[PDB]
Amino acid sequence: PRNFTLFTGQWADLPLEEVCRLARDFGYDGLELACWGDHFEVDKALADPSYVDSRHQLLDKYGLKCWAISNHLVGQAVCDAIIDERHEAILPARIWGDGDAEGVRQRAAAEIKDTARAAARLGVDTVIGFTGSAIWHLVAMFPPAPESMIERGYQDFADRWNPILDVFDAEGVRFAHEVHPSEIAYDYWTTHRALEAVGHRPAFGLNFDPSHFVWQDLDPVGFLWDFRDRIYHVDCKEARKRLDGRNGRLGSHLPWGDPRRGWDFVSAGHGDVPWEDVFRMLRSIDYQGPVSVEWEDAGMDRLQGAPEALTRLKAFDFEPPS
Amino acid sequence: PRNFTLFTGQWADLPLEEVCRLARDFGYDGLELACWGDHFEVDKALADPSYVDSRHQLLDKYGLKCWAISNHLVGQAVCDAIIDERHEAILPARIWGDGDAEGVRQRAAAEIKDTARAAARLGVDTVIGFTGSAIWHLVAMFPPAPESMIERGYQDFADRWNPILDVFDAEGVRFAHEVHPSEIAYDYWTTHRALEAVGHRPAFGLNFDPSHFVWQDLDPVGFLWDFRDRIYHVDCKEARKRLDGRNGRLGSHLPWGDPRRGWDFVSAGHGDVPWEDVFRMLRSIDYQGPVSVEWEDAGMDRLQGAPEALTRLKAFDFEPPS
Amino acid sequence: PRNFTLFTGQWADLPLEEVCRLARDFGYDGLELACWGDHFEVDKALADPSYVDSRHQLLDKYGLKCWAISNHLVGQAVCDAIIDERHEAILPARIWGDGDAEGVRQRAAAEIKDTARAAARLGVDTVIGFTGSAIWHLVAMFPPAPESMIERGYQDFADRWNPILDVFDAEGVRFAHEVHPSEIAYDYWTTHRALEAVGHRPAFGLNFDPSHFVWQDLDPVGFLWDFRDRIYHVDCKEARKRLDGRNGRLGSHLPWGDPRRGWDFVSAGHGDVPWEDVFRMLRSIDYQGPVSVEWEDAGMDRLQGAPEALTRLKAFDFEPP
Amino acid sequence: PRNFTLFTGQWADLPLEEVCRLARDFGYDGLELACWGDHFEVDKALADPSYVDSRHQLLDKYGLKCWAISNHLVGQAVCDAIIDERHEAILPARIWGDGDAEGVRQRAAAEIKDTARAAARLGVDTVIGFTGSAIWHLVAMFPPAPESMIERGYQDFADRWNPILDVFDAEGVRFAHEVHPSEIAYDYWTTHRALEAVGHRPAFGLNFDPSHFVWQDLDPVGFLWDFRDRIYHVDCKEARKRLDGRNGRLGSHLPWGDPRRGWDFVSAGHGDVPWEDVFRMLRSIDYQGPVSVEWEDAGMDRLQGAPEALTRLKAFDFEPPS
Amino acid sequence: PRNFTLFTGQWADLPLEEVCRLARDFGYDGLELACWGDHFEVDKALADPSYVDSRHQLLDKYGLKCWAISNHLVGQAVCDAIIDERHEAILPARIWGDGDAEGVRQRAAAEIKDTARAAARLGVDTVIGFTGSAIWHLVAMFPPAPESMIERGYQDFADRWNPILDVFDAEGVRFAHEVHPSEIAYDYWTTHRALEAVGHRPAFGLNFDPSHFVWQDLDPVGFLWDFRDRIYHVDCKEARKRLDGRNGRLGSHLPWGDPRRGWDFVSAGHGDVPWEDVFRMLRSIDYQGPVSVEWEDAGMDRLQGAPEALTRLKAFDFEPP
Amino acid sequence: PRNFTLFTGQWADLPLEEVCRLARDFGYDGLELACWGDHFEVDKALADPSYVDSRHQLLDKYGLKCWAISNHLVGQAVCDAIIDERHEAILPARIWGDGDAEGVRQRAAAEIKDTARAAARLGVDTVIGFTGSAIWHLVAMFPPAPESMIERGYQDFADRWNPILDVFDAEGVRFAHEVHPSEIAYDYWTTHRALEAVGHRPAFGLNFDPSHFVWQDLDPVGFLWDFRDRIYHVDCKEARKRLDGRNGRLGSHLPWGDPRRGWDFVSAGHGDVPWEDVFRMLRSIDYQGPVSVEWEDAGMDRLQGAPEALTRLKAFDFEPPS
Repeated sequence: PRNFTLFTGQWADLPLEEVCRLARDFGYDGLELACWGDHFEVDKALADPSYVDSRHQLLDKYGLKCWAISNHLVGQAVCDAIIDERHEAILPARIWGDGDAEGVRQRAAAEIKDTARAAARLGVDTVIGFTGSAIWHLVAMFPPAPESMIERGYQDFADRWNPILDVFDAEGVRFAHEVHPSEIAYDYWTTHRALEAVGHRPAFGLNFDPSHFVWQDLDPVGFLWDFRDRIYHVDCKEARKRLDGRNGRLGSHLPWGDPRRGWDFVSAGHGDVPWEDVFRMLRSIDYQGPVSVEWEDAGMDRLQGAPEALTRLKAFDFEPPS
Repeated sequence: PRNFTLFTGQWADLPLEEVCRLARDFGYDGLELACWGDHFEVDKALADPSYVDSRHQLLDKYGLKCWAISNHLVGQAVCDAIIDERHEAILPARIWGDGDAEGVRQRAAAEIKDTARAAARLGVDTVIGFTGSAIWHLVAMFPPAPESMIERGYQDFADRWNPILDVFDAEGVRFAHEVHPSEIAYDYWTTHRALEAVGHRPAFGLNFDPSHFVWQDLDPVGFLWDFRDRIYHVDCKEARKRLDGRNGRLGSHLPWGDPRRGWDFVSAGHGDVPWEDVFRMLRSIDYQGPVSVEWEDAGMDRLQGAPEALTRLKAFDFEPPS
Repeated sequence: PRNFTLFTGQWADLPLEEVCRLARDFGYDGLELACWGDHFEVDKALADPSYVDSRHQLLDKYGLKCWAISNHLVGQAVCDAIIDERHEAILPARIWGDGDAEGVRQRAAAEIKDTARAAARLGVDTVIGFTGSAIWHLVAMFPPAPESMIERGYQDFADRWNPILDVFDAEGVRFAHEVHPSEIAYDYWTTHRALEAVGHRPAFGLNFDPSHFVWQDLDPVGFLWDFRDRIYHVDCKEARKRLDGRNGRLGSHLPWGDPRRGWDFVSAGHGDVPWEDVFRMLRSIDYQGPVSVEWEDAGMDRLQGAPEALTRLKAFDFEPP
Repeated sequence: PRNFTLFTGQWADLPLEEVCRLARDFGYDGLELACWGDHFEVDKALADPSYVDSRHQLLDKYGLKCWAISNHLVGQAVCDAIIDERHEAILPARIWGDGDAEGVRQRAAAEIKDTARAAARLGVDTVIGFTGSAIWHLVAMFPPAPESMIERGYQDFADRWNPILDVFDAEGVRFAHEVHPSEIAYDYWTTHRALEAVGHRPAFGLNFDPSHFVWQDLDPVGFLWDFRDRIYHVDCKEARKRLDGRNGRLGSHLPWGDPRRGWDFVSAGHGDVPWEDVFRMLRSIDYQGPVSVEWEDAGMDRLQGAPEALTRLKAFDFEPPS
Repeated sequence: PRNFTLFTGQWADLPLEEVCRLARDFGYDGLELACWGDHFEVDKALADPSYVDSRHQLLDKYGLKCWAISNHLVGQAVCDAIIDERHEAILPARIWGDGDAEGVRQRAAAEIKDTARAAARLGVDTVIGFTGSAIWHLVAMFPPAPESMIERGYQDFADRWNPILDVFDAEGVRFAHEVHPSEIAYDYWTTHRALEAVGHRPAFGLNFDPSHFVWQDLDPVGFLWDFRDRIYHVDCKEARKRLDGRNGRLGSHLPWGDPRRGWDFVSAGHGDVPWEDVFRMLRSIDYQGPVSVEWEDAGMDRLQGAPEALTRLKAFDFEPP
Repeated sequence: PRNFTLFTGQWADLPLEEVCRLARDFGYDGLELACWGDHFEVDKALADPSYVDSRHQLLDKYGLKCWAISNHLVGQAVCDAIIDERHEAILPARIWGDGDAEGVRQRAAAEIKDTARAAARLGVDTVIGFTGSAIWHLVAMFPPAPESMIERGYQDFADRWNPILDVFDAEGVRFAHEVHPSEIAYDYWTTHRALEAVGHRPAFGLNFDPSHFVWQDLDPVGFLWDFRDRIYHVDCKEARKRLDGRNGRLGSHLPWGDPRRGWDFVSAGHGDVPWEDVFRMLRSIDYQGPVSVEWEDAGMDRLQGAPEALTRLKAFDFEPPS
């Protein structure tokens, strides 16, 4: 009886129609559409008056709903200080353009304004994404950066995103920033500071994803409570620690699935997230949106895990007392 | 009856002579000389054939020995991919030069070479320092970097450091890299990979500092065991966690002393480092160098903390059995 | 398998026939009959010669048995020092009477005596209940109470219960006291002390419910072992802690289901009770009674939770070798 | 260093002068005066114009200061719903009167107003105390009380204490409620609710005593941060858990020092209170008052424990830095 | 999926045909055959040229395969310093003989050489077993044993086993020693020392059973990584601690199922083995053998537990990406 | 609880007089005399009527007392089923005889009887010892041993020790069996069972030593409580765990001091024994005997560790309340 959604980003190698068939076979109520692959093309949603109708027709055909779209990939390029080949690999060529860092940040900003406009054409009220950060690479604090440098990072985020959020407001759409490493908000305390930076304006809320709370030792339940009025979307993504004295909290620059990582992504129920408290708290905060599933586990096949993760997560979804 | 030594880096605002006076009053047996302030000037050591004697005479005046010198500040600039104002603030103007990233890296490598030469002049066999890292900023792994980018980070370390280490070998001096965040080896597993990158050559060993093993959940005692042949120096630096669910393992880009940080440096005995096991393991490993103390605690005055830390650490220094 | 029963107290808003019908559909083998609502009326059981048979006939129609009845509500008012509107709300008007504290305590005692009589008529050998406590409200120990005041509390328990227990003995019925906050025995050590107050007499045994062991940090398995000869009934009631630094062990006088509580009642399998060890220990102590379920979870619907709790609990119920 | 005072409550069997001799011997800087024994007699303070200077003269003689007086015993009787022999034993006979509950509560309120007036005469700006509670005995919630009964106990607190606190305001004194079992505020959440019942008026603040935080599992550091603006006084009282599966968190109505209790009061440093974190946070919040020591340990002699407790507590009292 | 196998040892009171029927009903893919009961008789396998084919026919009849046989009972007698009625109870009379310690030890060695030969005839590449130990009884270290006495025990292992393992090499069969108490290798460190004793020769590998890693506080996952090139077989046996301050890690010489043991054997999923990490690690080390189940739980019936244990374990068996 | 003694067993390489001088310089009040070395010779104490006065004179000379003598080495050979080179190393040649197992057991019994007689001559009322065990070697339970074999081991203990204990009773002396691996009572539950075996007769009590409780995860405090009527003596010996996933609870047959052991003996205050609770409980159960120190730490020199261990342990010795 909550609505459950599959995040489409891990499936962007597949045509949308195949993802629709799969998600239906898996039992999902809907899709959280990634703004990449052929899933939701923001440029086409704006150029072609038919395009948004093709999206509904396709989803409707499989009995699927959509309450949100996601543009992590472009949002990352808005504030990142170091714009390089990793960005080139995740951006459309039209956003990359000549590869000039400031050029890319401006083009990414323009594209996020277009994402809100496309969301509203689609008729959804929430865009999930990332912001990037001018300051993330300073996280270790050696060599020391002055406080004015850290503050300028938050001011930079405000200066680039305030104009983006103006368009969000004009379109009647919300941004759900996913608190996550690499971002201006990645912590409980950085989320405070990032919210302060944009005057707590209602356009800028949060995509809650509990996975990165695990290795940082953040209480996801207390985060849900303290930021209750800014919980705009939920993605269930599971993480498992294996800290044996050798493996470390940072993962050692090692690929997903390498067992020498102190932590890794695993299918729901196979990890450490306290789903019991998380679900009870979404009710306590009267979170009314979809519950999305971002499926990732390097030791599993997605065809087996994605439906199993839905089953495991639903054991925590209860009818309220009547 | 192990020799205890005070690391001079947190004291570089002071003339060496004043540091010698305090270290003597505090009970230390010697100084670990920072290659900054007026403590150990690597250029003067090489240009002025009288300079090395001035160091011995000053040290001897206060009953102090020296078995090691340290150049974390220049070492950092050898491999760092992002060279900026933070490096400008820690470098002599003659190393910074024009500020060009690669130029600074080249001048920094040259200076570390001169550091080995200066060490040989002083008669000490170990240089403590940092390496920097071309890939540290990629730690979070979003946006993704291909495995090849990571591999080139370790190869970059090898290509910059092999020639510096060749000079160490020629001078009869060892490098003690301090495993620490923002370095090519910051971890148990990245230590293994960095040693491999230089073929386990004996010139490249390790400065053991347990402070950053705390937030990363690394066992300092197993590290000591597995890398026992490359433990070239020891710096006792203490760290305390305070992980209440809001504070996080990353520290939130928050200044030392801020109580919202998930962990902080504190004076020895006031944190979480397992000194009992560490000291027992140094004996098991037959570590026969000095035990140095790097004093740091933003909640305390150094003039009170430095002598107390020495007393707290000596409670773990026991006579071996006959 | 073991026989599993549903406690009827949380369903006293419903006519017994609807509870029978639900318990059958949920897969329960029987009912633990609350002595309130229309479930089990002690006075009718003794006055109307046909009443007990009406209970049998209803339960039998639904494929259900009964091994135990419960009178927590009346038992509470036997020893409580502070008799007030809370007791009024849980008592029938005949027991409340004029509302005079001593008179209530005495009428409540008479009614527990009658509960044992009613149980014997029904053919069950256990009555679950509460005792109340003259000293519960002294639990915090500021302002200090002298030790003589504490001792008088246990002696008050013995003085009021010994005559009730004489009647249980006459009727050949056991009393299964629910070790629970607000009772003379709420703890491992207060259980020892209460048992001694009554000379370890076999009439006064224990209803084991692990839920309140959770927040008090009591080992339910050791309690099972050390009190093995006096474990007379079991109610599986689950509780979950959420102790985040702000939420506290006492629950801050907050209603059930408030997330600011340090612990709360949740449905079986969703909390902290060590069911694996509890169930293995029930076999080791040769507990041969029913396994009852008292269903509570302010975050859930009883229609969904009651049958799920049954299923979750049956995963810990093993065939003997 | 900070100033440390001895709380006089556990010494009220002794004449004040004797306590001054002992506190001076133990190394304390001052006394938190209990409003009982012959330590601080509130009625004499107001009746006898020379009484208050007799207090200063006596304290001055021993080089002791006073920053606070304490009336736990009387304050308890203001809101308590059950008034009985426990109150008779802690109250002056002039307040107990005939022992009729409402008369006791009325008399106790009038005496707490007098305590504020006597504070102002003595020249101290803080009174520590208790409030008692109309609803504490409801803590277990069987047999159930309606939610309106709970709300009424908080309103009873406000109605009885608002007129007391008006006198505090008029006299220029503040009240430091000790969060503690048996009081309207005994928990983190009940403190919030109690502060809100009196509209967060600055007359009503808090005496911080970490000992009852231990068995309740309350984070005392987070408490200090969240109520930083209402920490009016600090009392260090230590507590040790021994929760072996048999002993329980409630203490089983067992006397202090009985080993079957799940927790007990012990001398500072023999228990579980995180003093390292507590003292650091006191600086972080800029608590500038005295650090008082309430000495209690049924397994020890006070003559030994009191000076030792001071010594262990001073180990956490750091000079700044400068 | 992986192939799952039932170890036949706890089932040796039953004829092999009954065991096959049950394992098929339970859902197993195969049998790990115990070299006792009528399950796999090494002497008959060798003397009777058609015995092996009766093993195959019987297994094929129930759709079962066999990748491994086990001879823990005879293996134990090879190195054991104290040979007594515990050994007489687990040996064929022909191996026990006169009961002279050295006599049994030599006869046991000869019989393990024959087990390797019987395995080769059957067509399996792995024998699971035990070694015994000349120094096990010295584990507590009071009264003190000289370090030379301890080296001698490992040398005794190498001297008795090297010749056995030459037969394994001749026959194209591996020995999977089960790291387990009372064995020369029972720990992480003792395994290192025993592999060194035989110069890490590839004939001597390991049977991985995580059960005894639990009470000894050994990381089964790190053991798998560090000994990855020598994990020759896997037996899923589950273990549960209950260390309440009275119960101790040694089990107090108390029988299986006694609630006063610090740890006990329990059915898969009921105890403490980190199956999630174990299974992921089996894939990371490219373990390609069967996953066997040794079923043991004194609190439970095997007819209920063996199929359930299979179901619980398979929830950790996931397809590769 | 406050006379402290030094156990002399680890000092038996030295003349008694030299142990006395050291124990006195260390600050010990007395000695727990081992029945080996030249410290206390059981046969001479019975044969020579001046021998016992020589002991008193030597201890008086150094201001030392004695309340107890120990014969671990001989006691272990009464019940041990496997009598070999290990017993030969710890036994006097007159007890070892020809080494035939049953004769050794029989002679060790006769010698323990004489140890009671000699305790009485010295004027002490307690002998500390071991019993050995016919069943210790069966602890791992593979190959299986029938339950009747286990029962026989406890009957064997009763059969051999009952007659020993009758001699203790005749002399007015008690036996304090040290619960310890390799004994018939090594556990909480095997202690119950051994006590039952001898009908809870008062001659057979217990020497409490917490060190072996650590690795077995036994609560030393609950033990003291449940066996309170049989705590005849206390030896404070400390132990420390290091269980990193590779080291095991059993210690891998590795010598003391090897870092690959899962636990080891360390000097008091350097391990895991809960001294705070241990000392409080000795006082709760009214233990009035001495507190002996058995000093052992392969990582330390006994000349520094023995006085230090006493200083640490004394920090838990509190004056009772007045």
